[PDB]
Amino acid sequence: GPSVFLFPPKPKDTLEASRTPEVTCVVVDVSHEDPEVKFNWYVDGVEVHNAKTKPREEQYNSTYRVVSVLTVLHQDWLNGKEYKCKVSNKALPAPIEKTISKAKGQPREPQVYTLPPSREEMTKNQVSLMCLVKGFYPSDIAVEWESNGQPENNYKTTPPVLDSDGSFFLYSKLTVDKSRWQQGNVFSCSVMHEALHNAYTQKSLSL
Amino acid sequence: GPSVFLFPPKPKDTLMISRTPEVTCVVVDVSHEDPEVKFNWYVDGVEVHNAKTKPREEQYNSTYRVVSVLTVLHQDWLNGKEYKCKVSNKALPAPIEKTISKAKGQPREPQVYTLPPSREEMTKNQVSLTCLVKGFYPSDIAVEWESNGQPENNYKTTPPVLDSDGSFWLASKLTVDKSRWQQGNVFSCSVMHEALHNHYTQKSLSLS
Amino acid sequence: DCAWHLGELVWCT
Ligand SMILES: *[C@@H]1O[C@H](CO[C@@H]2O[C@@H](C)[C@@H](O)[C@@H](O)[C@@H]2O)[C@@H](O[C@@H]2O[C@H](CO)[C@@H](O[C@@H]3O[C@H](CO[C@H]4O[C@H](CO)[C@@H](O)[C@H](O)[C@@H]4O[C@@H]4O[C@H](CO)[C@@H](O[C@@H]5O[C@H](CO)[C@H](O)[C@H](O)[C@H]5O)[C@H](O)[C@H]4NC(C)=O)[C@@H](O)[C@H](O[C@H]4O[C@H](CO)[C@@H](O)[C@H](O)[C@@H]4O)[C@@H]3O)[C@H](O)[C@H]2NC(C)=O)[C@H](O)[C@H]1NC(C)=O
Ligand SMILES: *[C@@H]1O[C@H](CO[C@@H]2O[C@@H](C)[C@@H](O)[C@@H](O)[C@@H]2O)[C@@H](O[C@@H]2O[C@H](CO)[C@@H](O[C@@H]3O[C@H](CO[C@H]4O[C@H](CO)[C@@H](O)[C@H](O)[C@@H]4O[C@@H]4O[C@H](CO)[C@@H](O[C@@H]5O[C@H](CO)[C@H](O)[C@H](O)[C@H]5O)[C@H](O)[C@H]4NC(C)=O)[C@@H](O)[C@H](O[C@H]4O[C@H](CO)[C@@H](O)[C@H](O)[C@@H]4O)[C@@H]3O)[C@H](O)[C@H]2NC(C)=O)[C@H](O)[C@H]1NC(C)=O
Repeated sequence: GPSVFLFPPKPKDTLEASRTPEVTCVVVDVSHEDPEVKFNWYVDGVEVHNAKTKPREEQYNSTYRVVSVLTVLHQDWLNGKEYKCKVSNKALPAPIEKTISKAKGQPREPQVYTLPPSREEMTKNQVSLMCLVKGFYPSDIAVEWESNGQPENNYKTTPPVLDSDGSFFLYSKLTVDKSRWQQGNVFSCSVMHEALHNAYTQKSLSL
Repeated sequence: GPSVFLFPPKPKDTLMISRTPEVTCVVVDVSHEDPEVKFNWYVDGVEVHNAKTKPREEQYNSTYRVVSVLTVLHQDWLNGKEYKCKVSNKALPAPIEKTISKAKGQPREPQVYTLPPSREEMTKNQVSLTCLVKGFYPSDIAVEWESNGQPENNYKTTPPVLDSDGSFWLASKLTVDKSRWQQGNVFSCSVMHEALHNHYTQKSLSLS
Repeated sequence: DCAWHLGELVWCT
């Protein structure tokens, strides 16, 4: 029979007041003979009826993909509520239930440090601006860059790594043309995390 | 029926001439009624005969784990040779075959840069020494830290990240008591990777 | 020349 995968909202959605975070229950391996899927959702065990089903989608490997999406409020998620999807289908012996919530444990404020390029790097076409983010719990976070109010898109960021004290850290690397760095431009690393003040900080770096 | 998983040598083993790299062919779900497994090995298509079978290991779930190990030359592996294990067993309608090798593509030399703690970190009990390694291919690498010849073990290193030019990068962070940093101790990031001279470089970091 | 790591031989060219 079918299989279920339940997915959290994007960290950015839960951390920006403007965005709409949601929880996603994906059912794959739904047969052509029995495409009907029943969804029951519960929030800390209390059934709710506001979920919206996405348009059904043919996979062309004998099966449908069926998706129910539940909107959630920012503070319900951040307050650690648990979301449960229960899927019933005539090819299952019994309904399948899955649950998901934010990770558990004391939240901890990220420490954000920017690191200029090494002198050894100054003979290259482009240089590396580092943004070290450490000491944060849980692992949900979003990191971006900008300059003169404008988004700087040429960066890569590592996944969060578990550290020896039980928090996480990551690095983000923004690559810029050496000439831009030498000319005095200010570049900024912007961090969104639940345990930050207004869930946002930004740190600046310049020659 | 039985299943097969083939595993590469450790990067460190392929890069240190003092170590011995090997590739390993693991057969799980071997039945009690048909425990006999036959291995053929091939290198770039050509059969080799120097593999050796490890002691048979019974498992919690009433099946055997059988394992063949093939030693390999540093240079064959680093030159990208392909190693194939073929497994035959009565409980198999047909032999299983698996192959593995280094990742394909021109190797590129890591650039290794050490980065001191931010001035802002200077209020903490402990501070972060960063080793940035970028522009390297393939992704097989080893990073370790030391001071005065002794290993400094209180570090964590990120997995390799695929960059926009087709090479990889990572960072290694070592955490030390601020007083050790203040006392002028010299710390060193050691990187081992195929496309380095003698496979090895070391960059130092101290209070300025 | 040769490279060593914590006294252990890495590689020589
Ligand atoms: C028929 O085909 C289908 C479809 O597959 C496609 O088509 C076929 C023809 C092929 O071409 C495929 O290559 C195509 O993908 C097959 O369906 C697959 O079944 C698999 C289960 O057997 C399932 O594997 C599980 O994947 C999990 C991760 O899923 C992620 O990431 C994958 C790839 O990285 C991606 O394809 C998925 O879509 C899914 O992506 C996430 O989706 C969520 C939900 O939308 C996103 O979250 C939302 O995003 C929005 C914004 O848009 C919003 O912010 C919401 O708030 C938010 O919730 C999320 O961002 C997406 N992430 C990414 C990275 O894209 C694994 O975790 C899981 O592993 C776990 O379980 C394993 C055991 O089952 C364990 O071993 C393991 O440890 C884990 O615990 C599974 O591997 C595939 O995802 C699934 N493909 C699809 C499209 O659903 C089907 O198998 C096949 N049938 C047959 C008979 O052959
Ligand atoms: C009966 O039970 C057995 C035994 O199960 C074990 O014991 C029980 C009690 C449980 O706790 C299990 O969790 C235990 O493992 C079952 O056997 C298992 O079957 C699995 C598949 O069914 C198989 O999964 C595959 O694992 C791959 C990774 O395996 C690694 O890592 C795991 C855990 O991290 C470890 O247990 C494995 O042994 C294996 O470890 C590596 O071994 C290699 C070779 O030895 C090491 O490399 C060598 O190292 C030496 C020095 O040590 C030297 O450096 C050599 O040069 C070098 O070659 C390597 O370092 C070890 N790594 C680690 C981390 O320790 C996955 O890659 C693989 O995924 C792939 O395939 C999937 C499809 O299944 C895909 O989803 C995916 O995309 C991948 O392509 C699988 O997940 C388990 O490994 C296997 N367990 C063991 C011990 O063999 C058996 O299934 C069960 N039967 C039944 C019917 O129930």
